[PDB]
Amino acid sequence: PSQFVDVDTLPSWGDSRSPFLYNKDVNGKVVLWKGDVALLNCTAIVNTSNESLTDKNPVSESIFMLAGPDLKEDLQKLKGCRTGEAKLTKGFNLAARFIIHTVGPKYKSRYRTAAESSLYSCYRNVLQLAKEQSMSSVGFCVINSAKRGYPLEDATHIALRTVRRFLEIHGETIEKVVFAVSDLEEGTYQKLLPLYFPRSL
Repeated sequence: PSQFVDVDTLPSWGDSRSPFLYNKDVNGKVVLWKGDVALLNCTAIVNTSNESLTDKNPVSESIFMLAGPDLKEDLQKLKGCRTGEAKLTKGFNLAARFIIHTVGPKYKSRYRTAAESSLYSCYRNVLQLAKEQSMSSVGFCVINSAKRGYPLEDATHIALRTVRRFLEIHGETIEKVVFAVSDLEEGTYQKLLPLYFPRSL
């Protein structure tokens, strides 16, 4: 039997007071899934890391384990990744063709505008890469790691708003965006999805 999670089997948000208008087409591309992003057969899955690409966190731990050691050669070639930027590697043993590696900000209240700008750039640059590579699906992890301390609800507004706006303009080439969540984040995503992706008219 297969060792991965098929994005085709996952129910879409379009199956289940905001400024955003109902948009059936965009809603059909969004998926909320509680599970380990590393299992997904999306074109690319997203790894969240530090500037040296050596961060130990639950997302990276699964991804590195499932990709295997051939990843380390690809990874050194990159020579880090700056806060807010995204970088492509092959997926090696992962079900996904690519990994997009990115680095969220270490959140500090005194740098709140900078943290917002950096997190926004993470999501924007992942999506930029996906468009550039003509990818049909992207599996997002929660880019804000618990250890970097971004307030979860604020972070989730940025994630959903950015994907909404990108899908409105550049959606046609993309079939699915999956927000892979753990129990920690699911409720907040469930809470906010209706605001960025209203279901009724």
